[PDB]
Amino acid sequence: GIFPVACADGYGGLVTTDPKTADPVYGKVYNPPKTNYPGRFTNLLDVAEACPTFLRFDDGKPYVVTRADDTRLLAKFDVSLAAKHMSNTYLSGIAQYYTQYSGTINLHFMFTGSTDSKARYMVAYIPPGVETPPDTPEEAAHCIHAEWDTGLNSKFTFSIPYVSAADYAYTASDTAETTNVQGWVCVYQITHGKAENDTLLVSASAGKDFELRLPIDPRTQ
Amino acid sequence: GIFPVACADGYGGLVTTDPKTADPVYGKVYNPPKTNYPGRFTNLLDVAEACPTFLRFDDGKPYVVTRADDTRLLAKFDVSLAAKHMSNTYLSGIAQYYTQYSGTINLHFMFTGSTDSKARYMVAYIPPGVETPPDTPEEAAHCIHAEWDTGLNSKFTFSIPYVSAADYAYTASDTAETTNVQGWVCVYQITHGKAENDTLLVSASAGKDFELRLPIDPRTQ
Amino acid sequence: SVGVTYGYSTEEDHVAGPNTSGLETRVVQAERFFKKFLFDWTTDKPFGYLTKLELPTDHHGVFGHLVDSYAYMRNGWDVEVSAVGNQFNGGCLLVAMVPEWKAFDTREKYQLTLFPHQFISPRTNMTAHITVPYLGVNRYDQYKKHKPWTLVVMVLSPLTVSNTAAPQIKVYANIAPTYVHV
Amino acid sequence: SVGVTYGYSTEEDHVAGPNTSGLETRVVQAERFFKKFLFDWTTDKPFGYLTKLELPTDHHGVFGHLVDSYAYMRNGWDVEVSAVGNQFNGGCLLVAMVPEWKAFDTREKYQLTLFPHQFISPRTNMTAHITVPYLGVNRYDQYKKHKPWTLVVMVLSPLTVSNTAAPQIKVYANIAPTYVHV
Amino acid sequence: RHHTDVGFIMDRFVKINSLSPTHVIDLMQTHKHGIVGALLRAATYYFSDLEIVVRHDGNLTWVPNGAPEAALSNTSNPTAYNKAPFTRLALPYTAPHRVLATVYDGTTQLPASFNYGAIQAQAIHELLVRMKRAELYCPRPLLAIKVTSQDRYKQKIIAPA
Amino acid sequence: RHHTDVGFIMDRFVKINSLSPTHVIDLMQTHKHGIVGALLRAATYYFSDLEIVVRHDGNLTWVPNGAPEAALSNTSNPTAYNKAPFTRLALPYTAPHRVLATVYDGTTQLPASFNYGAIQAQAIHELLVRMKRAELYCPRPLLAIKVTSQDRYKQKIIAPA
Repeated sequence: GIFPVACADGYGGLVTTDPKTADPVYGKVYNPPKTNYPGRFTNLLDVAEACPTFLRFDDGKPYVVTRADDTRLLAKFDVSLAAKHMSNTYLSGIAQYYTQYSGTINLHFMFTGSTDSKARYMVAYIPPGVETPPDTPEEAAHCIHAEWDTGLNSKFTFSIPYVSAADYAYTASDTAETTNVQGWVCVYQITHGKAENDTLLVSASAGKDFELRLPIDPRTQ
Repeated sequence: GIFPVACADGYGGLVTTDPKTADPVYGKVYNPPKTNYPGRFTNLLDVAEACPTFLRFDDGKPYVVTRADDTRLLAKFDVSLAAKHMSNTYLSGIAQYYTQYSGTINLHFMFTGSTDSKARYMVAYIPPGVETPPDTPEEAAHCIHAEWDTGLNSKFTFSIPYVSAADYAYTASDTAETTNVQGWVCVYQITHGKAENDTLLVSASAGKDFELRLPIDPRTQ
Repeated sequence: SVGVTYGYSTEEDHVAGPNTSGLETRVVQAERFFKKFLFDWTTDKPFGYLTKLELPTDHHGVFGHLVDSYAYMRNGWDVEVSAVGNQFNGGCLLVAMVPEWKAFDTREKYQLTLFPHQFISPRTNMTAHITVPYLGVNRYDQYKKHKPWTLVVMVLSPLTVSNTAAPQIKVYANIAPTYVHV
Repeated sequence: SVGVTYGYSTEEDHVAGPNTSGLETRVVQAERFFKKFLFDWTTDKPFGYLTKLELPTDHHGVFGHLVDSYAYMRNGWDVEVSAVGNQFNGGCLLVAMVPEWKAFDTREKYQLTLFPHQFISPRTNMTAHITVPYLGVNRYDQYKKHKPWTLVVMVLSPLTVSNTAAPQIKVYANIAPTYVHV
Repeated sequence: RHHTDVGFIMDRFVKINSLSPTHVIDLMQTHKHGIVGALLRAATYYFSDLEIVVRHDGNLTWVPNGAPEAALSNTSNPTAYNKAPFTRLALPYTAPHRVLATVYDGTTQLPASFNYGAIQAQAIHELLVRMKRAELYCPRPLLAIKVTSQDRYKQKIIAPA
Repeated sequence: RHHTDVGFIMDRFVKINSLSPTHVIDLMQTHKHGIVGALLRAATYYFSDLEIVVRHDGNLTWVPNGAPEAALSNTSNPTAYNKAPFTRLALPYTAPHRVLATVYDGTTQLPASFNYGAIQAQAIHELLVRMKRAELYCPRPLLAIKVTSQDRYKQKIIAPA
């Protein structure tokens, strides 16, 4: 009364991604349920929302050298997913273990001078291929820009729209072309009020949109 | 009309813990049901509740040498799950076949002098690391202690709370550190009334709490 | 007294049954107490002094008549142990109901009380009292070749004396089967 | 003020429980603030100047009495940090609540704010205020061999001075356990 | 409490020392400190079903108790043939008694009754045995390792590096 | 959002360097940049079930924690026998603590507690391990590759011809 042994012709590989399971052996063992313990989480993303980050400039000093005089240009960095401006960065490491990624990106700003001091600044996006960085607030504005002041607020969070070629992109960058993937998106300012020595901070973080597809080791394990 | 022979890639080990079963052969055979036979049980624990035990001191005499004079210190033993004080002990052997164990531990006391004789004694716990055994009832008491008398009762059962590092511990002890795992938990007394020669007995047993996790042979089978 | 303490159960039993039970019914008059000598116990014996007693000895009783009848049988067992003394003694002896007795060894001594039991000290008890319900390999038994039980006592505490007491004590016990079916 | 900012949760807690909790109840009078010295901070220290503080130091308190009692225990922790200055200063310091502290290294510095935290600059805050609910490997703990927590601060911005300010500032903080069970 | 109810303890295997072209099958053949029999020996009366495993050659073959041994190879009372390398069978109880036990004092050699039996072949190496649904009656004394040195006891423990 | 909830990330394998006729079993034995442990090391406290795979010979055999190592080969606490070439088991948690972790500052050697344990055989080559249903608590710092050259970073990419 055998059932037809519809044997397997060549499948069933002991391989990586698999969802197959196993047999408990010294099994049938409880544990005190670990609910109500603090520090629970699931998402690298979501925990990367409430937590901001920092940045870096060649001066190795995380904060921004913030000259306060007739100068107009502040400083210009880049935002890849992997760039000297953004190595030591809670996103990238989490990022660099991936290839596909999508969605908006976050930033922050923290002021330094005494509140009394009036001020002006201007965040500004630049698309990868304008062929020339802007050199004046209003013509910079043509791409993307906004404002704030010392007045009525000190913090701020900003975002660049997830422009790309396709609705996704490569995490690492290529050694087969030239054009920067994003640009040199950075900040302008109107007349400094007064300061003996300012300073600026800046971060990035996950928000409504920071997403990924996935995954492989790059490193030399 | 074969069913897809989704063959097995590398599983199904003839190994130890397994729950798999077999095929009766000269089978289909009854037996007179063995109910109503006495002496039924299931639990090493539970049968280790109603049954007390004994102990041992270097005198190889199970009972306690119970000097009856101006002395204050009675004698001091230890209670591991494996210790010279507690080898020949219905728990340990059952225990020594395990590694994880938890829950309170039991004791007993049986008096020897004639009932008329007044008496005083004081059980007392000591935590593993007080760095000094107590030397007076009231300062001993600071850890844990209690009383009774010859009066109105002769038996007694006592318990130490299952203090530990974690909510479990190792059965065998280590050869990598010094501090005793439990202490030297033992007994004091107030003025002996009168006795030419006393004697004390003492046991251990399972109770509401004596538990285990499990198991491996240690021995040299 | 501490009163009866049962071995594994306390209940009125099946008494009438099948062919052999019909053929080997409850012959009640087969029942009668008597007394056996146990041992001596003075300040001499240190701990571990075992003393065993196989069961059941011959006996000039109707029971004893049949226990030679050399036949399939079953039985019960009721034990009542004591040793008269006086309230100035002191110590602790151990009475024991052993299934399938074997020659023990020093270490295991410290284990006895697995079995049903009581304590022996002139304060608490003066009358041990213990009953084992039947058991055995077959549904019945034929003694001569085998002994399913024995009645053993051994030291559990050294024995004390003052001038007021009696420097020697004898120890008796009560042995009589019950619930007999032959 | 910015007001309280909680670590991972904000809720009234379980206070009374099982045998040890019954044996190690909420001894409320074990609680009392005090002050610790933190560090100095002038125009000297460039960025990265770490300064750590293991917990908890000895203390002549009823708490401090028991933290030598060398026993299974649990605890809470409430942090309130500040450093008085004057509105002409400028910079940014970073206060930090670290679980299982380890010796860091240069690169990871730029990551700190994973942990719960606030900002330190004479404008926004004048009173840090932070609380960690308990945790640990066991349901309880015995300190001397271990430290489940530490209270650390490190540079987050170079410090500025004009003539109007005070060229030195001391930094205090507030340390006292809460919710104690022993 | 979720162990030391035998129903989980005695469903493993245990090596047996001896063999021969024929070989009696019994529990008391086990080692008297293998964790299997300790509990077993720790009791007076026990019953179970039975499962056995044999790595072998030729033609493993088995007979229940109360049988003339002289008549095994012939006519092949039940069996299935060779197949390497694992082979797993289970026997149901057969003994003439409503229960087994460990030792039977009668005027100390083990009785000729409690006999799961024996198997026979032309080449026999390895033996695995197994207890099913078992139950035990009147637990018996039991020992642990003996104490020689001073403190409590000492023993090596595994650990990484 | 349909990743970076560990429930999908940490259910793969990872090589382990060392072996010996006996061999401790632990996560921190993993390489500190293998993508497995990064996330693991990226956290403070974590728990899971556990699954393991070993290509080996002889008789693979395993014991849970808190046990006298000296007593493995004898009496064979649970196991199943040899079979080439894949062999796949899973162990359930056993440690005396309601959670694991990565590093435990006490006056920097890893503690003697967090111990999935060890296995033993006569010949051991390859090791595969696996995390089940896991969860993590208080994520910890984390690094990426370091920046040396000028622009952003450079790296080769595969492509057809």
